[PDB]
Amino acid sequence: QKTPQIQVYSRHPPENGKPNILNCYVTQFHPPHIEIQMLKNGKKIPKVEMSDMSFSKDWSFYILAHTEFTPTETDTYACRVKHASMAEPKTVYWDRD
Amino acid sequence: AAVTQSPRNKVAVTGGKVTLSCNQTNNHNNMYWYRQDTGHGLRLIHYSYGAGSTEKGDIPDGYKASRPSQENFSLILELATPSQTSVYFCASGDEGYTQYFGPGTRLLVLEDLRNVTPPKVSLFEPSKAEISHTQKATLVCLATGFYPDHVELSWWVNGKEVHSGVCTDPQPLKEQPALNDSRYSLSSRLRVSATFWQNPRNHFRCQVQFYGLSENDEWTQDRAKPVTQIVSAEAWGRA
Amino acid sequence: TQVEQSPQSLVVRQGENCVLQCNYSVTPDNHLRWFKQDTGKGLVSLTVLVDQKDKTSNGRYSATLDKDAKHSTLHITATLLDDTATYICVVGDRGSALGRLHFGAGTQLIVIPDIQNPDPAVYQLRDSKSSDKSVCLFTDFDSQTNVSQSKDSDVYITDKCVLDMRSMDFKSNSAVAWSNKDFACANAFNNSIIPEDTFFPS
Amino acid sequence: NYTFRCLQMSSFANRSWSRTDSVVWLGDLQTHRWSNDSATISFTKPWSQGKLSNQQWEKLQHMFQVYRVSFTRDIQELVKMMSPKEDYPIEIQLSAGCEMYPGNASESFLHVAFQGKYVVRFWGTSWQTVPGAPSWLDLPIKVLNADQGTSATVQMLLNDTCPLFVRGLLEAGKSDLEKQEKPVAWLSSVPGHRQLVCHVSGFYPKPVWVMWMRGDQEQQGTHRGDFLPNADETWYLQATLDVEAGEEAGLACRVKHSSLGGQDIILYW
Ligand SMILES: CCCCCCCCCCCC(=O)N[C@@H](CO[C@H]1O[C@H](CO)[C@H](O)[C@H](O)[C@H]1O)[C@H](O)[C@H](O)CCCC(=O)NCCCCCCc1ccccc1
Ligand SMILES: *[C@@H]1O[C@H](CO[C@@H]2O[C@@H](C)[C@@H](O)[C@@H](O)[C@@H]2O)[C@@H](O[C@@H]2O[C@H](CO)[C@@H](O)[C@H](O)[C@H]2NC(C)=O)[C@H](O)[C@H]1NC(C)=O
Ligand SMILES: CCCCCCCCCCCCCCCC(=O)O
Ligand SMILES: *[C@@H]1O[C@H](CO)[C@@H](O)[C@H](O)[C@H]1NC(C)=O
Ligand SMILES: *[C@@H]1O[C@H](CO)[C@@H](O)[C@H](O)[C@H]1NC(C)=O
Ligand code: NA
Ligand code: NA
Ligand code: NA
Ligand code: NA
Ligand code: NA
Repeated sequence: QKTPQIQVYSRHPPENGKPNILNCYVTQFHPPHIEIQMLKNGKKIPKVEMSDMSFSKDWSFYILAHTEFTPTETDTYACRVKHASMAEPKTVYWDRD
Repeated sequence: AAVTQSPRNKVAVTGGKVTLSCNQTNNHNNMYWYRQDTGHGLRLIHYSYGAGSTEKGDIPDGYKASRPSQENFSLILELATPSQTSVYFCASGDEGYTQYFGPGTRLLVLEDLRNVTPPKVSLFEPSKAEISHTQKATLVCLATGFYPDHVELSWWVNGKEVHSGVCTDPQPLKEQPALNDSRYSLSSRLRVSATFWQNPRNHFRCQVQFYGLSENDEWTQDRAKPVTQIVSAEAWGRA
Repeated sequence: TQVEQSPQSLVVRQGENCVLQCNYSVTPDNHLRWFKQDTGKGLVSLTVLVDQKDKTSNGRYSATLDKDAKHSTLHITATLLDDTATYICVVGDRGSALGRLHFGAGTQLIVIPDIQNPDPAVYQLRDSKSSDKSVCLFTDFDSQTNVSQSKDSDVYITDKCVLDMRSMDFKSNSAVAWSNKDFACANAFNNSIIPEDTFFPS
Repeated sequence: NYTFRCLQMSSFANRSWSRTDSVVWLGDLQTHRWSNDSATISFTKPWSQGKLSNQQWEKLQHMFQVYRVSFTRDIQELVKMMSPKEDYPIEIQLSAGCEMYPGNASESFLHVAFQGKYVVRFWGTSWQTVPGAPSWLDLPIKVLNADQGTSATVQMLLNDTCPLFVRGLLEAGKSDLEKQEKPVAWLSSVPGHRQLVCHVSGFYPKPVWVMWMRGDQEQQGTHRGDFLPNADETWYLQATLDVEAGEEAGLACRVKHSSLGGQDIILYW
């Protein structure tokens, strides 16, 4: 069992008010059952799209979540991942910078 | 690559425990039990991939399997029913697709053992007329008064079984067709040349192997216990 | 079901050919085997076909397989009495012991034997121990004669049955009749259409 | 010089539940998807059929449809065969395809993994275990190698069908494979010890050069991150640099990439 890496990042350069895409890349996890939610201010974003799950040369799985977001001064965005390897759900906040 | 089954034929009662066994000396990991019933092809009951493993087939209900060693695979019916009357075939094989079949086991499961009865056997000798009309002599064997209909009839000349010149009725006929548990009769013929029958050192014997009760079955009635037994009748040649 | 065989049964005269059909929906179809089963006996393998379009032979048995049509035929040339049996079609869905066998329900064949030199007669045979009991043996009639069951219910008559004296290439039909209760062999087969030339000795 | 990968993942949770899901890649572009919920394989690009006709594709799809149902039952039966040695849950992964070279050269592969460990391959004309594999797998190998019909089909898939098909794929998808999309860069800073971060995003193909710079001098404390994907099949990358706070003046991030056509991107802090 292996603890997933999680990386949060935007498609385009972030500008307050401007529509954009936010990505969450979950990697290096085994087994492949996993729950990914993207959060706005702690609430679940509704229409989150998902790429097909695949795996790397080393047999570990990966998957790309993404959704549309418009960043603001006050709003916080995150990616929450639940997986058997971890006791508690791991949350990683979008860093902005 | 030979596979043996035991018993080859069995009569049992409802509620009784029946155990069908299969032996195989080829060192095959895999064994398989089927039943054959008119209007269906063979159907898989249980199988095994090695000692200590048993798996459910297509029709596992009412049957427990058991694989104590590489050599033996047993099919156990804990509470036998009339619907388990059938011909059971066992098979084995290695990692390839060929399954090598045993010779089959016939099981009859009755409601009650009260009418079970062994045959009388009579040997009828060739007709002097037949001999001079054809130069051939036909013996006839008659097994009578038996229930159920599970019998194997065979001919023996000088201690050795003969098949040439033999035919036996394909099914037994009912002695009292109106009655419920009618006893059966079965006939057979052995035809030989007149000179062979005329030789008084040739010894002819009709043998009926009857399947009925075992030494463990309960017996309440006053007559002798109708156990699995051989009954036979006998005659010497004469000029 | 997944394996259908046709015809369900057929009657053919010795020396004639017959064709046996097997059609299936089994998937995948690795191989197809034909078994022969004599009444009350075991499964004897005749041939195993493994290719996309396949042909095999084994003496008088020859067979074919077309995997695209999902169809097999078994041909028996010059039928003999001993071909009287049930013929079973089996399809295996793997080329290994991971496979399941899918059994067809079978086609019943009855071969009617050729009686060369008929000589219909009815003899009386006496019991070896108790000489005063007896049976009536109707024998040597050809295969165009039917043996009907008895009018009297206390009289017993068996169906016909053909024996083969293998060393002399000789075949003969017979039926047997007996009764305790009046009963003689001249009267025994009265309820059957028997030949006019039938020998009644005495 | 492109690699075609068919990646299969199968989960068997208990004796009566399983799923099998596949995605197919040519280089780093997805060409096919096959969800357990779908009877058929899905094209994810217009050219995913390659140069195969509609009838050839049907026959190939049909062979896979039979494979999927059969694989599922075979694993379930192999589990029963090894019991109690090995047990559910089970994860099986297959990596298969061919790597294309110039001329008519290629190497095909079929690698199998069990609970995350590479244990089995198809090689030559048979299944074989690899170094480090547990000894109990010799019985499953022996059984799978009994199947001659599967061996001939697999050999043909590996030796003939893969390279032929991938050659046709490359022809039909040349323009999607050779596309150039331009990176866009931006800068940011986090925690007197600062970390500076050069974000680069939207570039295809994957090779790219990113260094922190003072005029004409490469700051060799630059730490390049991993390549992270975007949804539209372009890439994202960040290069970080550690510095003393106040010393950030005069630093730039320089990005070189094939789509820019000589005119590199330079962003000054
Ligand atoms: C990305 C992966 C994509 C490439 C995939 C290429 C494969 C295409 C094969 C096409 C032929 C095939 O479908 N074989 C299947 C159907 O075959 C039947 O039908 C065939 C006709 O269609 C032939 O008649 C055969 O003779 C007949 O047996 C077989 O049923 C085959 O066995 C399917 C699975 C093969 C396979 O994947 N094996 C991987 C090795 C797994 C090791 C497991 C280890 C293990 C052990 C114990 C416990 C737990 C785990
Ligand atoms: C298919 O090719 C193999 C040899 O190529 C290797 O195995 C392939 C399945 C694939 O993984 C390639 O990339 C590999 O380079 C043939 O296997 C040889 O067969 C001969 C005789 O049949 C035998 O003497 C050799 O030992 C085998 N070679 C090896 C390396 O094991 C195979 O026969 C080819 N089959 C067909 C149908 O084309
Ligand atoms: C042996 C596989 C490699 C060669 C196959 C060439 C045809 C490629 C077509 C893409 C379909 C992918 C199917 C995935 C099958 C699976 O793993 O379940
Ligand atoms: C099998 O696994 C699934 C998924 O984990 C579960 O929901 C289901 O109840 C299980 N079934 C059995 C029979 O244990
Ligand atoms: C996967 O597909 C098979 C066949 O389509 C189906 O029977 C099975 O239930 C599916 N499994 C899941 C977990 O959906
Ligand atoms: Na049956
Ligand atoms: Na004797
Ligand atoms: Na048939
Ligand atoms: Na006569
Ligand atoms: Na795995």
